Amino acid sequence: TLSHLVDVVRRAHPDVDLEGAGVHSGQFHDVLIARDRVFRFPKTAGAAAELPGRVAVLTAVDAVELGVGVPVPLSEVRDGGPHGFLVLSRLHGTPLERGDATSPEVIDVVAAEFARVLRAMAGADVEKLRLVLPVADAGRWRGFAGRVRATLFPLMSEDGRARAERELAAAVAMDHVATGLVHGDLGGENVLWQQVEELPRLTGIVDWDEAKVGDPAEDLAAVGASYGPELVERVVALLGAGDLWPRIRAYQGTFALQQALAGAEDGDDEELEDGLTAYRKL
Amino acid sequence: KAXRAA
Repeated sequence: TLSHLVDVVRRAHPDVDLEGAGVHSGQFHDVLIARDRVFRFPKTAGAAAELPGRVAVLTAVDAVELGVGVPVPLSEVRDGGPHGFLVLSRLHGTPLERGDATSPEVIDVVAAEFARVLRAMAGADVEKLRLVLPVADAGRWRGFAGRVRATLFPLMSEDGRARAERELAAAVAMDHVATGLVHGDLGGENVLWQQVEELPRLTGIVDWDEAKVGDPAEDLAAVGASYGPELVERVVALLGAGDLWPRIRAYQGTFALQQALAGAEDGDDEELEDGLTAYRKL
Repeated sequence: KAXRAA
């Protein structure tokens, strides 16, 4: 009832222009994206706990001091609207197009921007983080394999299932690592850049929903999926993370299956179809 | 969504 929500925002934030404002909507919550501010409004009394959740994650991440922006609660959580609301900062900047990230005159700068964030994430106080964030579970990939075999294997060719079993197996084989902050979805769309005196600067990281105490290889895998091995090799060279390659490849070989399984679970037909194209001939 | 993970 976006009319109500808009009135809730006008009343609580008079100077917010909702003319030409984003709307993300869901079964879960509505989000009004204004110029400098995001308003999140849960739809259920149970979804309401997401608001202190988001505050606690973003506060914990901000306390690590990554040297780049993350969304900041601009308000306390409020018990106005139907089930509460939270006002977060909007970060400025644009994902780096893959062609731009990799030009010879910027690729070293892009590599160090990723490295300095990933290094601050790897040096987080994990004893503090583990009180707030999810912690990588040793069972995670066994369970994911189980759901992939139940939901997706029937839609695959026999070659699909053989390929998927080897990809699931490389993830199930990994020993449990929980040694720093992990974003969990560190693809290009969640990383925001600005041209700062004619060179890229990494100014913001958004979408901390998958954030955890975990394996730094999982964020390097996502950087590689967005930007290719030329970039991730340079990032890994700078971090001295050459040991992580087997883990990096095991995360990356699960990405199409993660997308397929989420397409099935979320009811996004295009995500399901797109994640499965390697696993069948039709 | 999406191939990164989403």
